[PDB]
Amino acid sequence: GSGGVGQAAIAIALSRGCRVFTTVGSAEKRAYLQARFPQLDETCFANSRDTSFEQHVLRHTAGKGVDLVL
Amino acid sequence: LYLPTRFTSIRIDPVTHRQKLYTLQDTTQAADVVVDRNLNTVVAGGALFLGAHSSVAPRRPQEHLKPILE
Repeated sequence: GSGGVGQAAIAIALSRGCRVFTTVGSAEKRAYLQARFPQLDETCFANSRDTSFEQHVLRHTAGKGVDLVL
Repeated sequence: LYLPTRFTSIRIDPVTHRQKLYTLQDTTQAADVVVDRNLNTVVAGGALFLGAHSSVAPRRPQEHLKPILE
């Protein structure tokens, strides 16, 4: 959601009240996003340099998973 | 009755496995094991399974143990 289509894909989904889970490479990118979209918890953010995000998404999902992946 | 059938990503490192291990008072050896069925990972000493799906097998009655009904 740091990137181009991410940023939009976030805005679109948020418009419709969807629980968002975005992943990001850089500390400072967490920053920007958090500012811009205020509706974002810290639970929303996982990593992208990595596979870590599967774990992270499986926690706050209660091993249920997500409805759509972009 | 359930045997294994798929693992998704086993990962062993005997280097850390040595370190993770410990000695009881029994003098024997052991380590900690954790299961996280929300993440579907098992971890123990220096080996961690991720996504270790298993599956059902049929019990094969051994008709030499057919009990006497009086």
